[PDB]
Amino acid sequence: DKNEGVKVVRDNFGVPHLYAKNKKDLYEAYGYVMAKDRLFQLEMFRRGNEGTVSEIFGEDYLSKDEQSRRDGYSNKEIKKMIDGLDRQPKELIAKFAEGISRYVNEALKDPDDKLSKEFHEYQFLPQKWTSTDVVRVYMVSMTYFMDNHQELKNAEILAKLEHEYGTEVSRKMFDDLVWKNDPSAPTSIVSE
Amino acid sequence: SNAAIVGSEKSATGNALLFSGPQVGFVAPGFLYEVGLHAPGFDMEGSGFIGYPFIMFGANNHFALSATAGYGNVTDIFEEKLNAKNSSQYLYKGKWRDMEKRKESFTVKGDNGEKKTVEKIYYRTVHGPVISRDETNKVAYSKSWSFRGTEAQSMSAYMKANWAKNLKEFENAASEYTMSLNWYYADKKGDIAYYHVGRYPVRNSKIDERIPTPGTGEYEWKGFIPFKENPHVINPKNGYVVNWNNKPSKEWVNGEYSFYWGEDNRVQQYINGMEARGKVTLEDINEINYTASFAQLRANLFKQLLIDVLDKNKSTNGNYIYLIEKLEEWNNLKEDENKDGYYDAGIAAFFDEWWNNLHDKLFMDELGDFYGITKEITDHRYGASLAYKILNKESTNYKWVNVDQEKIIMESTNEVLAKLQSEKGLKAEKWRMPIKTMTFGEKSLIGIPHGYGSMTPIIEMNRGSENHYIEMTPTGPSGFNITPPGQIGFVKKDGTISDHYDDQLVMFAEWKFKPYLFNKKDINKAA
Ligand SMILES: [Ca+2]
Ligand SMILES: [Ca+2]
Repeated sequence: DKNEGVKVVRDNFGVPHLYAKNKKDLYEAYGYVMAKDRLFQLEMFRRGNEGTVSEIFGEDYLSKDEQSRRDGYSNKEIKKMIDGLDRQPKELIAKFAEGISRYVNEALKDPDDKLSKEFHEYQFLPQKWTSTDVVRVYMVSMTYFMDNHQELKNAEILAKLEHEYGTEVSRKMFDDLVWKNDPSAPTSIVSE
Repeated sequence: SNAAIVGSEKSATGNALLFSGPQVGFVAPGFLYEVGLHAPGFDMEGSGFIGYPFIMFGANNHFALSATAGYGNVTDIFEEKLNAKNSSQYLYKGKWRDMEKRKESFTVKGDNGEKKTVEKIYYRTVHGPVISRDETNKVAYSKSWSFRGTEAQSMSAYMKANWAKNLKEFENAASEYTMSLNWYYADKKGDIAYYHVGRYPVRNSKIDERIPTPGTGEYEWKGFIPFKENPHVINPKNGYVVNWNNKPSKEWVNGEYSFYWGEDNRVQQYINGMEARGKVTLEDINEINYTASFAQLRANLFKQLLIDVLDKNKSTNGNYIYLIEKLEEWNNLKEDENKDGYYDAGIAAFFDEWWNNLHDKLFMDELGDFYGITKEITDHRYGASLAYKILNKESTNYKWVNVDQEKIIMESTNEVLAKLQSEKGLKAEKWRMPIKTMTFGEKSLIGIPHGYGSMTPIIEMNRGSENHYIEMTPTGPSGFNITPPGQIGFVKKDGTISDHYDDQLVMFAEWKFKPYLFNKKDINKAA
């Protein structure tokens, strides 16, 4: 639970095919090859959930940084929730952050050749990565597909229709616009 | 996001199939990261969203898997009632309750390249963070995530899905995943399965799931639906499962997002392709992906409603004989197979404007002053369910049209054709529009700039940001895939992009694919 060693084969399209002797090493190299390929993108995706994009790109993204923090979690809250994981997932996520951090160090030692142009243009440096950062980069995207306030947009549509047509007619339109059922909608499940 | 899994009986080769197509946008660096993971007892090749230490689209030794994000109901808004004497208190179960106070500071690079710090304070209720207030009157709104605090557990559940060695272990992982996704599964032994994962709350039956829930404490959630009640199916008799953001099952309800799952849904493009064929192959799925990527979605259902009306008035308007002919001839998609600068079927241009003209003749009078907030419903990206039910003589709660359906269909035909005959030409060849192009930009769905993108124009396609075509043969996963724009997003300090920064775009545009690699023998021959 301390030795190491992983081979990395890059195909004609640059995809890394990793070959380890245990998962702890596999998931360390997993995070390394990805940082080597997408360091700035990973930096900025973490910054999205952390609410730190305005540090780099200005007040245009303040509203976004403000939303990801009022709905997000602190570091302690995330560390608490990572601590509630099973043994193996918790450790492989950590080794994943170590893999990313491995390349971050490698880039800071050879910035001209291993640090992407975005860091040079906007002159800032990538930060090291812990398991919290990996979870944040997961939250920045996956939560976008479940987070919304369409309920409040539905109440707005219903109100403007009520101030125009009255309660009787307004609810009829709304039940057609935002319906409750629609029994003829195509489905994915059909035949047991 | 689309997907498709096929059973052994519905598969030509006999082996199960799987097809991936997540629509997470087109950006450079791409939204996905391809990888090949190998270790004793673990061999998995595929791609996942940038950042995730697990594969979502691909296969391991035992099964292929894929996912599709959608518009499930795991987020409820609660309408808190505030205390007139104290804005920081809301009525909850017969008593005033103090909200939480969270202080946050943001550093900002202002207009002058020097840092700038702004202080903000956000409040949280029992239901979650407050997102809006209303001084008219004494009301505030909070957001309840059905998955709050469980994002980490869903990571492990997805990683556990990677490590699964059979369906039981894969289903156990889907049991633990707490957020709203659709999971897809195909075995080396011909079995396929579909799961609408996510922990879905048990809501009060006396409230309206389309609008915010009162937060007084008498309409709260009461646990989470057991996983066994989520939509799912193991080896369905029809032989396959397709999806493109639609109703999972007749029984499943959506609430705020009902207008995404209607009688006119774009998934019908994938159903049409599976039903028109017998036992299918990967290329058949690729063929359906092409159709889907260029389909004039309105033409799937409305063209027949149009051709009919024109046929019943074939004798009263000389132009209708021609329109009928060109409409029956056209294959309902806007493509550029001839590789010129224009789409191949000018009648699609007529049909485009016919719909636009038709849509307004239905809703302009009553919803015209609200198109900014309702047109995305009535002219929805995935279909026009309401409009179809009106023109199809189906009963509606409100009486939208005050005339006959054929009169409007002809009023739209005549006005559009009249405009096209005087401004362009008398025949369809002169109506063809120039193709619409797209580029892999710098800003993702999440809204942040993560790179420099690409200026390369490629034809617009209603296609997934990535595609996998996997056949689970008795020897292991097999097939082909494509992950544009490229694997490496690195850009040297002097501006030189990685040789693998855009080397997959042309193939993505020219519908060519690279081979899906799994065993070590093939991966060495690719290096
Ligand atoms: Ca809801
Ligand atoms: Ca053409």
